[PDB]
Amino acid sequence: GTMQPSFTSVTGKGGVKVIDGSSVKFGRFDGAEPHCVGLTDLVTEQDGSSMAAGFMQWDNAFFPWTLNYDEIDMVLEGELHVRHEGETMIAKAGDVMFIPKGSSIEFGTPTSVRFLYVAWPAN
Amino acid sequence: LELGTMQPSFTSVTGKGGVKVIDGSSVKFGRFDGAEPHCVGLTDLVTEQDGSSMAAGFMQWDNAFFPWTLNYDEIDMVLEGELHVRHEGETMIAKAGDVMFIPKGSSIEFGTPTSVRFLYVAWPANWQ
Repeated sequence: GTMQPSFTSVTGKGGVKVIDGSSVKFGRFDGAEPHCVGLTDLVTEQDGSSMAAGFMQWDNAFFPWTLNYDEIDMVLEGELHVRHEGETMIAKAGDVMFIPKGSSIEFGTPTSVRFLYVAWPAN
Repeated sequence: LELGTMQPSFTSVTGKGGVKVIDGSSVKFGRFDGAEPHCVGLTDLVTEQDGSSMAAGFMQWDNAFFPWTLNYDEIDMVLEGELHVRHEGETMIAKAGDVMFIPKGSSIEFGTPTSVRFLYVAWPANWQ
């Protein structure tokens, strides 16, 4: 159906932002079409952050991507499979993954996944 | 153990191309010296030595508040319990599943009234 990215948040007087993770609604990530892959950007350069952060969430899909920036991923639910130079790396719920700038990869999950990504630069 | 040995440790796998995966269940915490006299757990997992522009790791502790000044931007992902950050007098609470952004330069109080386990991701990676 309709997938508009949204989230509720609180920002303190000095700029500390807290995002309510339960409130996150996913937009479709166009770069993964024909698959329906969820992505919502939560922290951006508009917050004064050097790093971009957001959530991704999808079921049963793999898609190619080239990262022009470093990325750290934190798996909240399910499992994230990442394919790079032939090898598949798997991060299950509670695991942390680092993907280096310039990596041409396959992002995917054969089951389902929810994760936080943190990228540098924000641009 | 809070009055015992706290050696930071973690298991990981790294692919031929530099993609690294850390087994979160294997993380054992060191004491964060910057939180003393409180016993606060911290283990760095991703560092400039991995070729990373960002530093990342886990922190975990029970019932304790301590002061800290950040010379880096920090994104925090609360995995268990609750994180309370006080900045400019105001307390911000991030529960399990929530994300927090703390701007570079901020002098804060880090704490939890109960317990907390969370991931931090910091830029620059070489802030210390």
